[PDB]
Amino acid sequence: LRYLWRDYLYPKQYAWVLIAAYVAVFVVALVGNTLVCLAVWRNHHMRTVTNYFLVNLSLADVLATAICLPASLLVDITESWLFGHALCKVIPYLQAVSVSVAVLTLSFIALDRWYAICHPLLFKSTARRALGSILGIWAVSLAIMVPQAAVMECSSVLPELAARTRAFSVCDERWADDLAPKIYHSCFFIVTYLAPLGLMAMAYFQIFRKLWGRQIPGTTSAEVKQMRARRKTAKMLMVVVLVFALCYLPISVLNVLKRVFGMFRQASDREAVYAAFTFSHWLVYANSAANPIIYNFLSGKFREQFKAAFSWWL
Ligand SMILES: CCCCCCCC/C=C\CCCCCCCC(=O)O[C@H](COC(=O)CCCCCCCCCCCCCCC)COP(=O)(O)OC[C@@H](O)CO
Ligand SMILES: COc1ccc(-n2nccn2)c(C(=O)N2CCC[C@@]2(C)c2nc3ccc(Cl)c(C)c3[nH]2)c1
Ligand SMILES: CCCCCCCCS[C@@H]1O[C@H](CO)[C@@H](O)[C@H](O)[C@H]1O
Ligand SMILES: CCCCCCCCS[C@@H]1O[C@H](CO)[C@@H](O)[C@H](O)[C@H]1O
Ligand SMILES: CCCCCCCCS[C@@H]1O[C@H](CO)[C@@H](O)[C@H](O)[C@H]1O
Ligand SMILES: CCCCCCCCS[C@@H]1O[C@H](CO)[C@@H](O)[C@H](O)[C@H]1O
Ligand SMILES: CCCCCCCCS[C@@H]1O[C@H](CO)[C@@H](O)[C@H](O)[C@H]1O
Ligand SMILES: CCCCCCCCS[C@@H]1O[C@H](CO)[C@@H](O)[C@H](O)[C@H]1O
Repeated sequence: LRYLWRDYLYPKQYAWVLIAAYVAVFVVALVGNTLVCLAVWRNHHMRTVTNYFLVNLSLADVLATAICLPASLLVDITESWLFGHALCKVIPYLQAVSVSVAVLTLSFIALDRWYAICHPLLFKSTARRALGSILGIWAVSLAIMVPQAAVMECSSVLPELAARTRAFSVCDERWADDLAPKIYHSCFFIVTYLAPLGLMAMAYFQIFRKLWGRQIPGTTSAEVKQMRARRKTAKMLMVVVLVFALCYLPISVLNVLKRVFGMFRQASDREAVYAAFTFSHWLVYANSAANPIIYNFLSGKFREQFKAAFSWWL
């Protein structure tokens, strides 16, 4: 009486809205993140340790936007994998790498700020060390997401059907046992979301208490200027971390409930579940669009470069 899987199989009633949201995010993130790289290239005064990490973040974001976003939209619209076995492993792999790169870049920004502000003369923070750390971030991210690429498999509902069309193919994780996905997704959630964001929250709170706390009696002019500039960057970075945690919260929670707790298997609520996952996928991409916008409103330096770029191209 209520089984209409094919009516929504081709297009969904919210399908156009999803296409518009995806395209809007695609354009904004590509232009904006390119502007983040070009701003840091243009202004030599902005080539700081934090800003070097921020374009690393913009590189990770551009990787996911250019390659993963188009594929994700297609998957969410058609509920089928039309790009073959190799890309079934590559595109989810690149998304996993992009997530790792982003969270570790934010972790290293928080760590730099925390040692710079709360434990000042222990570690030396140079832009050369920052480029070394950026290389390390990619090395780690590329290595640790190989298991994810290994588990991805493209499969059609009826195996001889894959020989005629890709229309009934599906890209998903293939797990030999019930326990392995539970351990894997528990570790994926903790390592790429919970633990780094918990640690970053505590770091930014300590940074906040030092920057907005008890002023040391009789500070110099140069010390108050240092504090004011650090307050500007800290305010922005806390917004970037908060937006990241908000964007990634739905999909992280959803995947945990699905993979660790075995939820959303029930056929009664399929439609609702698919809506939830679809939206969750989108804001992952929405975050890539949001970061340049954040810099425009909270960094006068970034705003200046963006204004100049808009004047040049318009
Ligand atoms: C390796 C892979 C991941 C990548 C990791 C990279 C991440 C790197 C990012 C930032 C580095 C900065 C570290 C932050 C420093 C931690 C700051 C901190 O300890 O928080 C305090 C209290 O909070 C407290 O309730 C302490 C209890 C913590 C609350 C427990 C909730 C779990 C959070 C879940 C997080 C997982 C933890 C991971 C550990 C390995 C603040 O108050 P308060 O000024 O009084 O202190 C006085 C103090 O000097 C005590 O002598
Ligand atoms: C469209 O599906 C997505 C989009 C974003 C995702 N995501 N963003 C942040 C965290 N997870 C996920 C997702 O849950 N996971 C869990 C492990 C593998 C990973 C990262 C994955 N990335 C993908 C990228 C594109 C495509 Cl097309 C598929 C099928 C992907 N699967 C799925
Ligand atoms: C100018 C008026 C246009 C009317 C044409 C409408 C096209 C509907 S086709 C119909 O769509 C369903 C899903 O949308 C599927 O269940 C069926 O397989 C398919 O046959
Ligand atoms: C959405 C952005 C992702 C890029 C998608 C572009 C389509 C690539 S075609 C693809 O090339 C692969 C070569 O290895 C094979 O899997 C198949 O022969 C073929 O179908
Ligand atoms: C009962 C299920 C219906 C299966 C029949 C669909 C016929 C295949 S059409 C089409 O043939 C093209 C040739 O170029 C390929 O490129 C595509 O993969 C495929 O989509
Ligand atoms: C000695 C170290 C061996 C390292 C090899 C990885 C651990 C194997 S577990 C097993 O691997 C399958 C592949 O067959 C996955 O698809 C399953 O989900 C998973 O349960
Ligand atoms: C070397 C590779 C190791 C991969 C892990 C082994 C796969 C078997 S998991 C299996 O799952 C059940 C719950 O699903 C548990 O009750 C059992 O105790 C356990 O035996
Ligand atoms: C003899 C009775 C048979 C029991 C089989 C043991 C299976 C326990 S797996 C366990 O299931 C939870 C669901 O509540 C998940 O949350 C956990 O992550 C996961 O580790």
